Amino acid sequence: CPFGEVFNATRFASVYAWNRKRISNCVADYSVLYNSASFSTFKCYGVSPTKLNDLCFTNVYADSFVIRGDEVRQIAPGQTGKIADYNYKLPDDFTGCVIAWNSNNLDSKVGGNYNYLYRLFRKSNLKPFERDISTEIYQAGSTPCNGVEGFNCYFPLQSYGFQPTNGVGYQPYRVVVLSFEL
Amino acid sequence: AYTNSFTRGVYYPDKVFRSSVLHSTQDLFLPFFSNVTWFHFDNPVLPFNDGVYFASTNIIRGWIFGTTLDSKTQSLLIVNNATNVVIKVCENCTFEYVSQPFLKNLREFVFKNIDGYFKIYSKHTPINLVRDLPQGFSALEPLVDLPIGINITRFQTLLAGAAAYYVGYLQPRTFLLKYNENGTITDAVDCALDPLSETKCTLKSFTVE
Amino acid sequence: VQLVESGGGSVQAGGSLRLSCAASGKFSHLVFLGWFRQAPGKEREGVAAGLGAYESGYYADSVKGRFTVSLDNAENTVYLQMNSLKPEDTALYYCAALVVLSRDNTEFIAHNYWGQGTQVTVSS
Ligand SMILES: *[C@@H]1O[C@H](CO)[C@@H](O)[C@H](O)[C@H]1NC(C)=O
Ligand SMILES: *[C@@H]1O[C@H](CO)[C@@H](O)[C@H](O)[C@H]1NC(C)=O
Ligand SMILES: *[C@@H]1O[C@H](CO)[C@@H](O)[C@H](O)[C@H]1NC(C)=O
Ligand SMILES: *[C@@H]1O[C@H](CO)[C@@H](O)[C@H](O)[C@H]1NC(C)=O
Repeated sequence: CPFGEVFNATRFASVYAWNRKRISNCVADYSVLYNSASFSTFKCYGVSPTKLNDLCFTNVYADSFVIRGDEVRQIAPGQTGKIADYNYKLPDDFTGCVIAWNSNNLDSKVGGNYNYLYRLFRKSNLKPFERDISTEIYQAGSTPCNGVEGFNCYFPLQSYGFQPTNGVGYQPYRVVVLSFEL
Repeated sequence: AYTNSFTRGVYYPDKVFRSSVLHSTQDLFLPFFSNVTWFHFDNPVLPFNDGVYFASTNIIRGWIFGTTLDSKTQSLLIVNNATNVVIKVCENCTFEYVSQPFLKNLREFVFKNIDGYFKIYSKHTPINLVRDLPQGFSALEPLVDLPIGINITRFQTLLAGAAAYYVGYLQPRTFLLKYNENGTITDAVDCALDPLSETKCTLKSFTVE
Repeated sequence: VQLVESGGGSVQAGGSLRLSCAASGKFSHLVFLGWFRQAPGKEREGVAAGLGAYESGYYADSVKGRFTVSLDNAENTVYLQMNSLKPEDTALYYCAALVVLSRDNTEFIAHNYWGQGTQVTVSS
């Protein structure tokens, strides 16, 4: 029942403001999952992708965002890269199912889509499931030049840009992280 | 004004059913012989501190939970206004809830709010004479599990000769519940109070030698 | 949810304008990212930022001490003031609005939106 909306939705959230659409109290058949030509990475951790119809699990969370090609392998439990250090952390014990498919027909304009930003610099090293929506300045270098914003301090959000002539490594991949515990 | 809660404030920490076994759990409990404030103007806004033990002897109508109680933040005014109780979290409505009412007696409640869930326990033991908080041990059963998760750090009691209500603060200390044959709790020792009562938690009984 | 800009046209250098980004639709907070300046054939740069809950004025060095933003919570809008116009500031400006439809604490349904485009052509 409850998660046909989170997959086929027109637009998806960006990495800093990750959606956390929460589903409960209907049967989740999973028969439209794991056998579909659209998907590209179905790597469940701590639970097999098979034998998921025959369990019953509670407080299942369904995260969502969009990331580029060579950033799918940073949604693993661990693997501190760029977007797992500051933007989206999956805690070490995870019990989940990262579902990272491909979308280049929907998320690329003629001059490039700019609606899917991310957080490049951040002073804080993150905690698991910790949103960091605040946009305060980063102060690169021990330097008190605060209000100038020219150099030695950075506005942390930065845009991706998705042109359809780009390679496989930088097209956007609409991940969806079904997370559930007992 | 301080009154000494003797041994009260023990709820069922889980949802399973055990029988005649001495379980050892670690959660937020009211400490034994902890100083509880008598409140005989009457209602200053008090902090939360991850859990408070409300206990009053119909004058009490309810409680108001929030951050600063304006139109900016979502409130939580648990009020027993009608013949049934209602719960409003609005200020713009996100949630509401109606159930059987919560209403001499001794009304006890243990509020706790951890990780998006709002838990609330209850008990209704009767008492005639005023030992202010009686010595008898009785458990508490949960009423509802509320997954709303508004960040609450202030609470203030609704109201309507002075009336009494006590509030004692919870702490992360571990207990040792004695479950009975039927499945009820009839006694509990504290694992952090007395150097006698530590030895009852590392010998797994109620008797030492 | 759309976005609406104003304050555009062709105006002589050393004059003044006022840039306004107007929002609509259904939301709950509308936390602003800010104004973004994109020179023609260049990348957009974060000319204006720091408009969250707890914030501070973020202005780039090229317009530092010359342009000012203001938080207008009446329509959840923003006003960018124009002082002492200079053809280096000739750009198609954008406002960046983070909408949020999340009335709960947990289910943070919050897409990310941008505006339309402001034609700012100034010259001496
Ligand atoms: C989205 O639509 C496709 C094609 O109809 C379908 O195969 C897929 O299961 C849908 N996803 C969900 C879960 O809505
Ligand atoms: C109590 O308050 C609720 C709203 O929270 C209202 O719907 C109900 O009618 C009230 N009952 C009375 C009449 O006390
Ligand atoms: C209530 O919701 C509206 C949007 O529907 C919002 O503008 C307002 O700030 C919220 N808070 C109040 C004042 O009730
Ligand atoms: C259990 O309940 C029954 C029926 O109320 C009662 O007769 C019995 O004494 C109870 N036993 C204990 C140990 O509580």
